[PDB]
Amino acid sequence: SRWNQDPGMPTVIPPGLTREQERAYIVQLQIEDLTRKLRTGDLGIPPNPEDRSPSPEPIYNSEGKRLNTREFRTRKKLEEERHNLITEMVALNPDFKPPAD
Amino acid sequence: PLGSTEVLCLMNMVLPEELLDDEEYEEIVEDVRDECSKYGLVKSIEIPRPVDGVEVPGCGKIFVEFTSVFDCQKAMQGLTGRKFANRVVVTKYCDPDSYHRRDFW
Repeated sequence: SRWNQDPGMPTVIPPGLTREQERAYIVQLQIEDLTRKLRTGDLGIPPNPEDRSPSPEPIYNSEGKRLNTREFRTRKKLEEERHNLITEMVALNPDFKPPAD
Repeated sequence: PLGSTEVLCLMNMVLPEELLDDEEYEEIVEDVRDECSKYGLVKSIEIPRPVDGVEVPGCGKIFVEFTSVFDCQKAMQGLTGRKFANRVVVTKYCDPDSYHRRDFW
């Protein structure tokens, strides 16, 4: 399956919100989770390499250390999605102060 | 809309990229169905997908029509705050009329 079983923003959308105000809430909320996942950082890497996609050819630096690890690749996507979401609200701002992180 | 309706909207579950593959799409469908089926007898499901670069409305959202308002209201309470592919599941109610007319939001 895909589903998940076991102090952020309320998970239910408040009562009356414009199509825009709602979009702002959900984006602001993802910005929240993405920041958390990158802080811990709690990535979404599966424990076993069975469900994982085939790995790309490994590339290394001068020390012989691999650069494109699973973790690096996955942390990239999160950083990428977070960036676009942050950038999405750049063409919105109600004078919303950028974090600059 | 104002209050509870018989249509549940799951949000922040998927990104357009995941929906391109037919194999993955069909899977996402039954996963949502089976989970909701625990409160289910659900009437229908709608997961709009590119069709890029049209960017058809409701894309990135998942709609589930329940048979009753009570059922739906119980589905949201249970599903809200959960994870989906490690993503936080956000929820709201949708106007059933809008939904039948395929005006997905």
